[PDB]
Amino acid sequence: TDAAITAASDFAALEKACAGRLGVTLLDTASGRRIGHRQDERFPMCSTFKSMLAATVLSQAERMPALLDRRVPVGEADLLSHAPVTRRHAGKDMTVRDLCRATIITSDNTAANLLFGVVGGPPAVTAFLRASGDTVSRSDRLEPELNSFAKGDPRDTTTPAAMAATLQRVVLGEVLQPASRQQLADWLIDNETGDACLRAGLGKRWRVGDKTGSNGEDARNDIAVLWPVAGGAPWVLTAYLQAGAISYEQRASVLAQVGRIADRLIG
Repeated sequence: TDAAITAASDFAALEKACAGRLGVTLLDTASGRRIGHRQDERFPMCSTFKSMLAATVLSQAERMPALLDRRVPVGEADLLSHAPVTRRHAGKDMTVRDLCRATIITSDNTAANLLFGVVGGPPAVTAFLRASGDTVSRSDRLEPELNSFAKGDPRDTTTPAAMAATLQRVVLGEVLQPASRQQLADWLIDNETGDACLRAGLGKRWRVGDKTGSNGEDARNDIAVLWPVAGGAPWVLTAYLQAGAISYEQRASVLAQVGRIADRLIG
């Protein structure tokens, strides 16, 4: 299986190599052209939604000058599996801004739920998405239930194409004010969880910002913005995978191969 993944020269070969269901959009932000693979099919966002939870906070803060500096309590009882930053702060509090950073760069689950409380929950994140021009991605539940996926149940799903368009509008476009979008881009550029995923297949010519996602069933995702270090137009790359027949580690290998194929498609 490892060899098949490595030998896959296109997205369909890669999906076949893992017997999975792969969704990809590679978007050229200069022309708007994109090269997809099941890009209009729904997949669970899992933690990839955290990029947009943080964007919702940033957007709200543009009209609320004290919001990012507000402190929210972290209690030992709210600690979830995978709460690496907030766990050190149990019994005290953290700023909203620091909860945003934690949830993006470590995928901290407790941080995400606290930010949902601050912003107005799944409806608020959905409203931000709709207002930005995304009528497809939708936030419905909190951690950990939002990671659940069933075909025909659109809760907490996106499509590779909708998410790619949204990353462009929000991380590179005018949905947020420049300082807000730059802060969000910086968090994505500082991500710590994606080193075995898209980043592992992308060459040094790219400065990469990304956000991973996964669930305990078969999903593993990674969405990224690629800025050319030498200057020029950025690209957006979304990758969603369901692949229950391979291991969690092999799922990352699939995402890395998505990166390798994409890097070849760009040049």
